[PDB]
Amino acid sequence: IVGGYTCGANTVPYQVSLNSGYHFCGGSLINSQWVVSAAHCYKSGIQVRLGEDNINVVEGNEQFISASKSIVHPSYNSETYNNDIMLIKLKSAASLNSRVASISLPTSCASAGTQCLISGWGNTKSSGTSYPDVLKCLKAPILSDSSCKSASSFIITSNMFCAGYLEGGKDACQGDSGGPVVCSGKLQGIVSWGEGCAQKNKPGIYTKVCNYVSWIKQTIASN
Ligand SMILES: COC(=O)[C@H](Cc1cccc(C(=N)N)c1)NC(=O)CNS(=O)(=O)c1ccc(C)cc1
Ligand SMILES: [Ca+2]
Repeated sequence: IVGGYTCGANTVPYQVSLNSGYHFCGGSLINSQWVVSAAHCYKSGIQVRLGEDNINVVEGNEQFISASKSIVHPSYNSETYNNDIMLIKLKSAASLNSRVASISLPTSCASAGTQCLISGWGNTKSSGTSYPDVLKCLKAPILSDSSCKSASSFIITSNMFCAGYLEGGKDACQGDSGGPVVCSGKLQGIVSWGEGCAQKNKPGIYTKVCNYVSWIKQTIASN
């Protein structure tokens, strides 16, 4: 996260860190047994880390639980990131508590201008690299498709939305992928892609979760 702020320990209790020997992507707890993340974060041997703040220090509220099954969206396209969403089932249910908690799924989508909270342990520099230990947060509005497309010349689909600031300076970044975009109390986005970080006219692109709630619910019910 570039241009954001230190969340404060466990203030985003639905934020998880996906770990394969090191943090590599974020995710969001949906119930005691399931995490949602980005399909492009798929890999084998994932350990889900819940209740994290400093990802390099055991602070006492962590739960580490191995993934038992991963399900990449049926229509995920790795070239365009269309349908960049994946579900991860935990080998055992998380112990839910004030620091380890699920985030509500949307019952309707979010409109342009809606403010959201984006969070993660990704790069905090727009030029070069610095990776934080503690969770970072950023407040950012959803942009209209037309403004975003004309400003960025990105190719996006109806399963994506843009969020951030066209002036640059505030954006998600490398290492934030898979993590949450929460707007008015609902998980509306997953950190997906962009170009660079926090550059002028190159806002962040996010998986539009409200398009997937039926698939999420039926997938969980059946697995
Ligand atoms: C490749 O250069 C980067 O550092 C950024 C990191 C990143 C990751 C996620 C979000 C942001 C952001 N600023 N909101 C930045 N990656 C990318 O920007 C994209 N990775 S990418 O190059 O793999 C890629 C590019 C384009 C498509 C359609 C799919 C995948
Ligand atoms: Ca920790």
